[PDB]
Amino acid sequence: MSGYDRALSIFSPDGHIFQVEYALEAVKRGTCAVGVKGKNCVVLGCERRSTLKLQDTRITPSKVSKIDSHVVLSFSGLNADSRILIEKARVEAQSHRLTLEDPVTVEYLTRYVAGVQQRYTQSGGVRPFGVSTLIAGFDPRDDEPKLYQTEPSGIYSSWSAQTIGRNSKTVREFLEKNYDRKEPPATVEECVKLTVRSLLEVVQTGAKNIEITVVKPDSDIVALSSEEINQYVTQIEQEK
Amino acid sequence: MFRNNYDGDTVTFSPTGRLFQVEYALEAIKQGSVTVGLRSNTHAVLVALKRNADELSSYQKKIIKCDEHMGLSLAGLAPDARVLSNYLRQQCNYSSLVFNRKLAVERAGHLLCDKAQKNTQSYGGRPYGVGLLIIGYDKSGAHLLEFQPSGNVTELYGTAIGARSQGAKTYLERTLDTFIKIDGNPDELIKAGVEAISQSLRDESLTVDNLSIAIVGKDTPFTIYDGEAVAKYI
Amino acid sequence: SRRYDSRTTIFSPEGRLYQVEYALESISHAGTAIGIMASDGIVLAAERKVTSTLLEQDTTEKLYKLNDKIAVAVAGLTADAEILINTARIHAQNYLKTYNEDIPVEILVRRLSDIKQGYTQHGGLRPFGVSFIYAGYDDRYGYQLYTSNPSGNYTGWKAISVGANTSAAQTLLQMDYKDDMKVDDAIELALKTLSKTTDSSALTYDRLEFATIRKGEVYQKIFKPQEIKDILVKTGI
Amino acid sequence: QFNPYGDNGGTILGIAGEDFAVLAGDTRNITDYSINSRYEPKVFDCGDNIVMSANGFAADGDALVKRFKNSVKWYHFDHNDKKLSINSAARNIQHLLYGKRFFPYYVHTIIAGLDEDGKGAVYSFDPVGSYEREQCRAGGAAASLIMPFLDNQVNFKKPLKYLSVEEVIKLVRDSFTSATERHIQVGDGLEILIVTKDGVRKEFYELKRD
Amino acid sequence: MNIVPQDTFKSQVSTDQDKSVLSSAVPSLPDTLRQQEGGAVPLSTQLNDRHPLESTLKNWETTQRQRQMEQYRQIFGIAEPMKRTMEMEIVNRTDFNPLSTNGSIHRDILLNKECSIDWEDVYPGTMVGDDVHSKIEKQLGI
Amino acid sequence: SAAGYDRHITIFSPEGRLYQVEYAFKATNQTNINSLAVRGKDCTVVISQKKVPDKLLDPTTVSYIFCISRTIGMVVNGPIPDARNAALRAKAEAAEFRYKYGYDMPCDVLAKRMANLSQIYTQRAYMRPLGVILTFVSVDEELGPSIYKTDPAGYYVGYKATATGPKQQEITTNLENHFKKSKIDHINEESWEKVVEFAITHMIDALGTEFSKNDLEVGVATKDKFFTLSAENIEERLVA
Amino acid sequence: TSIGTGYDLSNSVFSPDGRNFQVEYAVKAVENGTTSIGIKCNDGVVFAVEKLITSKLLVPQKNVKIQVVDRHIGCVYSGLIPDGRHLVNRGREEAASFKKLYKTPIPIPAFADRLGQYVQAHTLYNSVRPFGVSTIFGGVDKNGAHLYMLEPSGSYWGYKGAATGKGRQSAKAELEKLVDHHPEGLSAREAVKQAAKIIYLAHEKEKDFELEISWCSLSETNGLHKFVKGDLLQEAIDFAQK
Amino acid sequence: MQAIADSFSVRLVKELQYDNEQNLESDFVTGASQFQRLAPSLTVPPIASPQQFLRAHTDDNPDCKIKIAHGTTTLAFRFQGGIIVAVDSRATAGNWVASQTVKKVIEINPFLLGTMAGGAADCQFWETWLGSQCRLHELREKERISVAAASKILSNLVYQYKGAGLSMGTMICGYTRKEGPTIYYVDSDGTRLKGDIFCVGSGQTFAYGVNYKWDLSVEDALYLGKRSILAAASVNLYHVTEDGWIYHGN
Amino acid sequence: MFLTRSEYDRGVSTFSPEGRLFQVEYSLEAIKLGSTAIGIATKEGVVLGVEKRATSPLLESDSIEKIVEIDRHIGCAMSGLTADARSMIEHARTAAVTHNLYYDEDINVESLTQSVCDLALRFGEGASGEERLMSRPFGVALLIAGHDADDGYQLFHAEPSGTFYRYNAKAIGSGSEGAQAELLNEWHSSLTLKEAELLVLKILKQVMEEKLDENNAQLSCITKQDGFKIYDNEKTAELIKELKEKE
Repeated sequence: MSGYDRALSIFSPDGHIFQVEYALEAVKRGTCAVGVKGKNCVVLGCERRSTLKLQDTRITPSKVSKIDSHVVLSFSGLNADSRILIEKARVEAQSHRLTLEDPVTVEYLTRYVAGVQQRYTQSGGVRPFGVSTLIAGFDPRDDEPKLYQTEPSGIYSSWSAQTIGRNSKTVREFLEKNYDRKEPPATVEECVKLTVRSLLEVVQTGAKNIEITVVKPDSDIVALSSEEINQYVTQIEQEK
Repeated sequence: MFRNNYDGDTVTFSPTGRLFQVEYALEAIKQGSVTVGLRSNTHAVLVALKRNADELSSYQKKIIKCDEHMGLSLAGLAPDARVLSNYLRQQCNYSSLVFNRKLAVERAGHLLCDKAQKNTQSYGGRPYGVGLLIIGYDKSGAHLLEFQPSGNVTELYGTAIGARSQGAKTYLERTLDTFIKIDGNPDELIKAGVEAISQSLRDESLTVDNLSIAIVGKDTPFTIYDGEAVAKYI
Repeated sequence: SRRYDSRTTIFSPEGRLYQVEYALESISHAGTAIGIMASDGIVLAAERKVTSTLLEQDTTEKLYKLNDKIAVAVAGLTADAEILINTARIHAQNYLKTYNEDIPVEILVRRLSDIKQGYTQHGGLRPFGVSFIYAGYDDRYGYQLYTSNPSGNYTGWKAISVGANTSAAQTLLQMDYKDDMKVDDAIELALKTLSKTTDSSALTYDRLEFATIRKGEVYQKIFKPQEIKDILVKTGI
Repeated sequence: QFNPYGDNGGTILGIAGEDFAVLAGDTRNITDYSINSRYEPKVFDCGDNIVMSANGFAADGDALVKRFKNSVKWYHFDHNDKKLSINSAARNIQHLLYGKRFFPYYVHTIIAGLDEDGKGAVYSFDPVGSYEREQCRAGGAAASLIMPFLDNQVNFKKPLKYLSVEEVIKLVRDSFTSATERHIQVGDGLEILIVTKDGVRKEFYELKRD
Repeated sequence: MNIVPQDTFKSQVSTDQDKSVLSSAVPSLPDTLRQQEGGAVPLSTQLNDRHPLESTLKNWETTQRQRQMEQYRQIFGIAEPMKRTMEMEIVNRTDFNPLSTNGSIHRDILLNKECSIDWEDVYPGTMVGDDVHSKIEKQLGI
Repeated sequence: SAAGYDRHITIFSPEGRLYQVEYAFKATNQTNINSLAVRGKDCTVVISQKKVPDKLLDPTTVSYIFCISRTIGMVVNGPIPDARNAALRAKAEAAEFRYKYGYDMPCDVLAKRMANLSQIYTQRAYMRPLGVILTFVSVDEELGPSIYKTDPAGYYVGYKATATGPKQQEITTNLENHFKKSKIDHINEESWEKVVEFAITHMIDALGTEFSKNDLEVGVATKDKFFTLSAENIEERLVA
Repeated sequence: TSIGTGYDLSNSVFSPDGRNFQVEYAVKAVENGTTSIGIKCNDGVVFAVEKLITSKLLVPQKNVKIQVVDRHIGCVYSGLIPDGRHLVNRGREEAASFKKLYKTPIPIPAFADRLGQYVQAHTLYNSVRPFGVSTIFGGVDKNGAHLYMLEPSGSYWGYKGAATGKGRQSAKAELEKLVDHHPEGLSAREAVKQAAKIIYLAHEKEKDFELEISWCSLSETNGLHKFVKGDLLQEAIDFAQK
Repeated sequence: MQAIADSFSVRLVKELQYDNEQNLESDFVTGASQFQRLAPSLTVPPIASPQQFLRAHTDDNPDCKIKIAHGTTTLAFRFQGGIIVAVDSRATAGNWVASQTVKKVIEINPFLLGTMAGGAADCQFWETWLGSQCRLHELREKERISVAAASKILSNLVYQYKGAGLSMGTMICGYTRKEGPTIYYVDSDGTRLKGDIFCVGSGQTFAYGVNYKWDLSVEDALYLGKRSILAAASVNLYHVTEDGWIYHGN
Repeated sequence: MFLTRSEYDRGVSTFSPEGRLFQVEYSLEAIKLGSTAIGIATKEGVVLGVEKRATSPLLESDSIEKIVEIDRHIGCAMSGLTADARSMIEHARTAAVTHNLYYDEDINVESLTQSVCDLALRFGEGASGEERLMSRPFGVALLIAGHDADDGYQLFHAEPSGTFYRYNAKAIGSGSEGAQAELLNEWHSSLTLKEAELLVLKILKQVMEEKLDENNAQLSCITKQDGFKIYDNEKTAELIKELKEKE
């Protein structure tokens, strides 16, 4: 603050841009999202706010969106900005496929999303997207899992396991204690169980507020139903 | 205290009638090192003291060639000096390409003044903050000009700009009759310039690393001496 | 807060957007609107903010037809709502022209919500101070009820209310709504909720707007004041 | 429709020696059957020991040479007065020619100089930028006469590698004299530019003026 | 002092001439998907077989305005065209209505078209990129 | 005091007023000069007070009366730079009307056009209103003698007779008294010299001071031309 | 009040009294400039300027404080040097354009109006600032001799005698006395002598200055602007001293 | 606002046409930005029918005709060891002497080869440009570009100028880890055709007698390509493997 | 004589009373917020070395890219904001590739550095007179190591102010002060490539809070023959073990 936080183009005397930090603060208020990659899959987990009694649930949008048959995306922050970002990412994926005959790689799409977010910080007449994204998938004709995190400032990074959103510090500490990079979960079931147990550290109600999506090579994307998540939760509770 | 309320930009006058941003841009010149220029009826010379970030770094280039018959030295903001030098090169190139002419030094001074005045009356930009010394030789002989970024140009026999340039300027003014008649002897004029710029040294000595010379003349194209080429002048 | 609410493109130190919050707050000053989805139709009801008897009632301030399958209830500024309604009608006709098929409800809702979100990201634009209740039918999901707010977020509902008395109306709907409800029961429930939540002494016909989307095909019916009086007499209000 | 092209037919010849290069051209400038001038040079020193000629429509060739020389000036400004090599000049000229792909210069271009190892080098260009390095090339109206003379005189017959500058100059002069005797558009004068490690030297000889 | 518009033909072409639809994978090439022109429209086809009156009609009003400005410069001085252009720039710059295409009242007053109608007024007139955000990006140049 | 952003731009105050417009109105009285306009049977007369106290000024270059077209004359109350700006704009407008519609521009139409421009100034944030009051006089081919007035607010209206300046109230009261006595809206005279003399006498009576030939400017509009009198003409008119 | 608080931080803003304080501050900037005077004689104009003595390093013939807009128009200014140079360049452009268009030298009133419109246009928007110069210009045309003075607000007037700068009050008093004592008129050479005298009186605290005098007269310079040569300048200086 | 004044303040520059930035750049007035464009700028005549103008002025005495590439037979085929490219090397004769061997195969990069047909200048210029684009792509993505992407880039480029006058037919051959060996054919009509065996030029029918199997050794494949070229008729041979192209010569 | 707030350090186009532009100073502070990078130039090549600073162990260590290749003969190390560096690296690669396309030769290291600095100038007027492109100056500094035939091996330091220097040895980032102080004493003109690598590793170990190993540090070199190459983890680990044994 102190008069240095009223514009995107103002450096702080200690070399900070406070509006970026405030966009991160906006991101911190969204529901928690987790991404964990195993030996042969990537699992994205999301926290869902408890559905109201009169709220319809058949057409409610999911927290995990399919950018392309091999790349998926989850977010934390402002829900309305995420739709714009997802639409732009899907358009870019189709455009790249048309221009080069080849589907995008995960890193390329992450860089494009980060570029859009960076562009929306380069004018005093525009507002940055208050969204942090997790992009997961597999490169075409490849079997190495890819997981990336993108921030409102336009910075992106590559992680073995990452959390964003509300109460993400506790989930990150749990993952750091219970994840080993040299020995990742060798099966889909282990990765899903680890993701669910990480989400259970901050989800109050339990199974009904957890969404799990699994991505495998060769364009294999599966959204787990409530019954499977409930079974995982019950098994975790019994083993506890 | 009251100045603090009327120095926001270049489109604001103070209640006493002062334009403070232009004054600050002019003050920015003294943050640069000293450069000296002089001339006679046949040659014009620039002498520059260069500075380095530390012992592991190189020295800054203070003399820039604009055309085979004209060059300049700078003191002040580096980006402004870069912009103005490129602009002068473009104008000389245009003159040569379109008219097969050598651009006059006075024309270059007028163009620089016109370009610099615009930034001092409109919102959005800032005034330039570099002073320039332009030497050249054309159909009117040898010319030395001093450019101030407020949009001012003066024609002089000799001058100095930058930090502690007052001593060099006083020495040049005192010995005007000496170097005003050094015709056909470039070495004597260069030596006079070196002595003048030495008059502005403070706990420093000229070396082959921090001294730069430039000369233009009747049959001498604009030539820059650095390193060992100035060793005989030390 | 006063140093971070003059413009729509600046985040607060806590990450809040005050202009969007003020636009959301402005919705509470509008007349109540209610949408109820039954097993065989959708009912839209609304209360006018009429203060004089010199107002024409026969000739629509809360209910509009986007197309033969989709209608909306409005809570907020009327002129911004009319701008968005014309835009939605044009979009629906464009979809019909391009694909030779009726536009799905969710696509239209998402388009309008994207427009309203975009109006919160440019410094020269203020947010639309309106909330919409969309009632529609399509061959993909059947009957659908949606709500959109100034922030650009939209939600799906079975029974929903917007406007001045949203909390009490939602409480009553939660206490009274059933999944297997019929259109007539939905009409009675909406009327009773409006009567209970009204700040006026009585819920007369001239302070009401009513609409129903049902089947014989799918038919839209915007009730006339005489039909509103007849249903009010039938219910017992 | 207005026709923007013309023809000022002349003859040029470039030859690469062991450690030298030569570029020669006739100085006759003509229109149809009239003589515009009897000494109008077409071979120019472009700086950095590079000689250039663009034979054909004279205005297009003059424009191309002017653009190349201005580009060389900016190259010296932007790269600490670095010397422009002959291959880089050939690439620049290819780009300049192809920039007019849909409105081409009506010229044939030859450049000559010394390569990085000091050997003589000659580059020939098509009107839209296709270029190649060659030992010898003649262009213009009398090329089909000049080339057989050189082929009979030299083997590419003392080999070209062991010829001196004076012998090459004599061969060029003899070939141009023969072409002047046989071709109406060739005559008046011949100008030769020689590029060696010491620089560029000019020589001029008279030809038949009828 | 032109009456019929002149210098309407293009002198240079390139694959990146339209900066607003450049591909992100290959920045030197255009993005055909976001062009939304049918996908089979090379730029070269726009250089030939045009109706001869199209360029005259498209640039007519600008040509008349430029002639008026030149007359003002000749008769009144530099200040009059400077002020007219400044007023027009100020009016056009602060108008941003992504949901409308009609011109402003103040622009019509400045253009002396308060009570004038032409066919451009009568006839003022996708899958990808026809939303508010595209207009925001074009307006802000980001 | 405007007390807000209205200190600079034309936006509504909490009372519903535009302070910049009112301040331009206040600026209209800077010169401390009064002007009068009256209508004859077939002529219109405008008289403007001239104050040149400085002895170094050239009086012949001091004028607030402008010739807009062949038949239209204008008198301006306010500072001379804005007056000259408005004069050039009005000349251009009249010429453009003649070019576009094939007949000479009427005085009232020109007044309405200038009023619309002033409305633009009142509504646009980055445009300031001109601090002048304009009075156009002519003999229209359809309406006869015509006086119309426009102000910085964008308001324009026609008058039987008008007065503008710091002492306009007394002149207006005297005009109202004379018109009530005569029970007509115009001056019953056949020559414009008599109308000029009557207007001079009215100005002298209203201001309570005597005027010489150098203290006034007179403009006369007939059905043929609008023309400004010189010093000799005014001196001749004074002798009566 | 000379300081309008709350209404002086942006150009093109009206104060509650209807004043524009940025233009007034530009006037204040003008009032601190060097003293310059202009006198209108029977058939011409004379301009006089006081100069501070600078270093000997300046080239004597390349430092002229009186600008020639056109062969028949002379001009001096007080205030900001770059603003004066910009205005003189604009005036030269306007004169050249008029002469090209209508085959005659531009009349002084038309030139004055074009300059005044250009200056006034800079008091209309907040993205620019008013010029910080007051300009005294003049010349000879087919209608006779004309002398004008132009202010930062864009207001200009024709003058019998004009003065600007720090010593404007004393110069104006001397000009008023000269006008009073010569109801019939004044000649060009007498105008030169009086201009020298007025500059000397206005200067009088660092008694070291030079004097520049230019004139345009139908009888003397055939209606052309010329600087005063050595003999006449020396005579004027001697008359001013004695 | 002062920029507007400069725009309205004054002829000579207008006649020189140097008030336009493109003209200043093309003549190197303000610098060398003309030599800094990733997408080249191509001049067209400012008339209603540029295509007719070019076609009329190209199909008509001196040596200033547009050079045409050799119509000689070229063969490309793919096998388990990579790609074999064979070109009948018989240079034409003119009023010039060659300093060295003339290459009818463009080396786009140490991993990509192209074949010339139609306009020599078009092929050379656009394949050098394609090499620049591929280098930039590989720098950005930190991985070697696939043959499909490069062929598609060239195809889109030539399609943007379709009908303007370009004449070229090329074979892009490359060996990547993901795709294996790959051959595409791209011409100025915009066609982009993936294939196993390509024979282009005069005598293509005779050279299409390729005895072809996906189990040929490197020596057998080279011999088969040489024999096919000889049947079509020296021969220039190229063997493209995952590590790049190797020039044999025969 | 009263204390009042001054606001000359907020606008990038506003001068201080003494002629400073404090937004550039604050951009330099933002650079100092970054991690350490060190370059040492010898006659056998130029060595670059960076510290990999990871906030969490879950971050992929093989993902942080503070050293990039601009061209086969030009490499770069960055310190500061990553997105600004990404834009600058894209511009530098485009410049090198385009110069090769138009001149059929490698671009000089100093020419590429000048092009990057001209890009960095874009928060004001451009070097050729272009209009403003950026709202704020960059918040990242670059170390450009190259080899050309004209000037041998070169190391340049490029700043957001648009000015570059030539250095025999340079350090940027959080630990730049102590690292530069050590460089001033430990550099000489007769250093070998191996000695330069060992010195870079030693200085990185000195100014690193964490224990130096292959995971949190990265090395790279440029030589005339091999070009620009970033060392793998095994070679850096061997060099670190050798340095430990020597010390």
